[PDB]
Amino acid sequence: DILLTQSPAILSVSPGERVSFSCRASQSIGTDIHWYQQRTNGSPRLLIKYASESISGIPSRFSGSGSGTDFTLSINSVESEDIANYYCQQSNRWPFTFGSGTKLEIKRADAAPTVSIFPPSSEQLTSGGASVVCFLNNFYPKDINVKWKIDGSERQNGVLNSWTDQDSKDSTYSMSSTLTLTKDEYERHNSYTCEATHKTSTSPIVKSFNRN
Amino acid sequence: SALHWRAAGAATVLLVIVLLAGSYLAVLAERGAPGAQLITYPRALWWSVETATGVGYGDLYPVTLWGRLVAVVVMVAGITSFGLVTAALATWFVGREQERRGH
Amino acid sequence: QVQLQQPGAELVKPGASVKLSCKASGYTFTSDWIHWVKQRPGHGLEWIGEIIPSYGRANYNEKIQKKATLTADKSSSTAFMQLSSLTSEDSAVYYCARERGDGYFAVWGAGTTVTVSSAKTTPPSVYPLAPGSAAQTNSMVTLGCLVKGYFPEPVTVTWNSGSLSSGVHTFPAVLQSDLYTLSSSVTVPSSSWPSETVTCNVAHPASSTKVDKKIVPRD
Amino acid sequence: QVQLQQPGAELVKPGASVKLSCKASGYTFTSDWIHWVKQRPGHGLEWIGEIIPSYGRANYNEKIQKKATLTADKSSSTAFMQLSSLTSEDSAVYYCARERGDGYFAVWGAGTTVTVSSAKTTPPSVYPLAPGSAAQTNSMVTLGCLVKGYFPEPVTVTWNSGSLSSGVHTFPAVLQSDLYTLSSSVTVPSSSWPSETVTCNVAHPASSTKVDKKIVPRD
Ligand SMILES: CCCCCCCCCO
Ligand SMILES: [K+]
Ligand SMILES: [K+]
Ligand SMILES: [K+]
Ligand SMILES: [K+]
Ligand SMILES: [K+]
Ligand SMILES: [K+]
Repeated sequence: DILLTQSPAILSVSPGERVSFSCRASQSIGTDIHWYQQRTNGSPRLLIKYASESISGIPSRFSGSGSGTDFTLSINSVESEDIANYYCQQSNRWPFTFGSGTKLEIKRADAAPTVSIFPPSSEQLTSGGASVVCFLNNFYPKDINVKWKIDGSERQNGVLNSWTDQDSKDSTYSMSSTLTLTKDEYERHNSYTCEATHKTSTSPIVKSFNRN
Repeated sequence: SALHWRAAGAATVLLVIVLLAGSYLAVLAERGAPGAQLITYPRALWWSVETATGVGYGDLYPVTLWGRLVAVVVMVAGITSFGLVTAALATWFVGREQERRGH
Repeated sequence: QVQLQQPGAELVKPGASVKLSCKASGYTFTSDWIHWVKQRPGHGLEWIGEIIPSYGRANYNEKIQKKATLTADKSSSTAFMQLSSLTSEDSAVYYCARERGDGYFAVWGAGTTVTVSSAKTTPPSVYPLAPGSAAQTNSMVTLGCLVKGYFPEPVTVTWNSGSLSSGVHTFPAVLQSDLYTLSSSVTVPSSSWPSETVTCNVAHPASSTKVDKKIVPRD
Repeated sequence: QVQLQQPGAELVKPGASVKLSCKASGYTFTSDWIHWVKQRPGHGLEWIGEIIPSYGRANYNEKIQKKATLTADKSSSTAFMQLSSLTSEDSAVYYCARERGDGYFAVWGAGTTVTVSSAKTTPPSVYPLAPGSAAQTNSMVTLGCLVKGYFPEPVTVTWNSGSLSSGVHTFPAVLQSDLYTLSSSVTVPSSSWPSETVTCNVAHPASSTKVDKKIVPRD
């Protein structure tokens, strides 16, 4: 069956710069290649059909070219909404096959994280639980470290982190840090602290709240 | 309208039906067979025409049993239709030459 | 209007079977093929098979083990995929797509998240996230919703029924003790809250539950 | 006679547009295609597009961003290329070529040097270059012309209206403070100067100026 090679798997580009995704077929397939875009948690979306034919509703900065075995998807001036996975697909011979996909990344300006700390809700406390949520939003680069402190003492137990993929609205990153405790464990302490260490500042961004 | 011009018209209409049905059935037969190229309707129709006309460039052809049986029907429909037109033209010319000779 | 409609999620026990549906609308032709595509988390698109409703014939990917059986109903314009004897390897998002017989997938479904597990379905608990009394605010204020203890994936979190999209991002769920948990962030101008209401909408299709939670300042 | 005639140069401001012309002569057939080729300094030939005047259809290079629009006028036998929204990346020499529909470019135009810049057009100042009083001479003598402070490129320097070609070479221009400067060298037998006149001819198509400068011994 027809193998479609997409290399590189990841493409980093600066905002406003032209980018080109490559698709190579294991044999000659004329112009029977089609391109799809899949954003985070979204369904695939047809961008280009038959190698170069434009689709209604698709921005004019998207174009395609090539024939035979070598195909190219291009984006004139990459913007934030273009952050996604890009797949090619052939329809020349049965069965239809997909390429391995190429991820587009945008290298934007450095940004300090916006840190917010949240005390557990009244509804959760009545259930017998307590979760201290901390948001580290809209930073760049993605490298970041979160530090928890309870009454001045570092806490590592009960901390679950989660990172988002690159944001398709401003090309930034975000992460959440959740410190889950029982109500009893939560009552036996007063101060809870969330500390964010990022390369935008030599000093860590700190947010805290007292239980009282 | 005489018989020969009637049969020619009927053969032409029938040929159009064979081309359309042939294109549909070819795709249906060829999909599921690895390496098959006769698998989308627009080019299948183009394949049908060049099959019926006997040109057969070789850019497209069936690889399955049923795709090939469909092809045979398209070929025969083509040969018969154009053969029926030639026969009709001959009848037309024979009749006109008959009148020209005052017979 | 949405051309292809799929259920949000399906929970299947190891060894059991499930029939996914795909209700089609819009223009329908005799040359239409319905395709099914499997996508595992973090991985790419994988073609499963196709079916032509106008004739009922189905073809399958010969490169993979056949765990699917495609059928279609012309009266209700709905395509079906019967997945049988599932393992954790079969846990993925299954898309259906429509091809006009010309080689490309013009439209895709939203996808059906299939989870193969022995665990039981659990609706999520949604808790508000408002700033503490000591928290100072800039020109913007950050609010949130804590969607905790649900199974299986996914959940769909919107703010103000979708009208509030900008400044919103939802974090990937974390798994622990057969229960998922995530949070969703929203950032609006400080002057607009709480004068203008802010409410998150959490839908959990696996349990057919959709709850709202208004975000109010801490008393 | 010159089959394909193009303007020498065009100055375009960043974002503005320009229409290049290509007037054809000689034998013209209905099977003739006019092509356009872009060449950036130091780089190779890059195909832009084609047009068939007898029908008016145009095709373009799908591999590059379409900044060109090809048209043709049968009455004046002239081809046109509309370049729109230009940046410095579009600064190059644009050739037009004629193909007899048999695949090869039989004849090329002289090329139109397009410069995309905000700077203003400046005609060149031409100064003579004669040897000093102490300079001894062999069997040959070397003279020159100093073409200084012009914009944009190019300039065409000839000696004695082209009749004096041997022993002549013009140096590439140098750019500084939005102004170009070059010199042209000529070497004739010592016995022939200044008894037989030597004059350089400097044409600057961007400003439509062509000046002469006779080279005489220093007083
Ligand atoms: C004349 C033949 C009709 C088309 C038969 C369909 C073949 C099914 C492929 O297994
Ligand atoms: K023949
Ligand atoms: K033939
Ligand atoms: K042939
Ligand atoms: K042939
Ligand atoms: K051949
Ligand atoms: K061949």
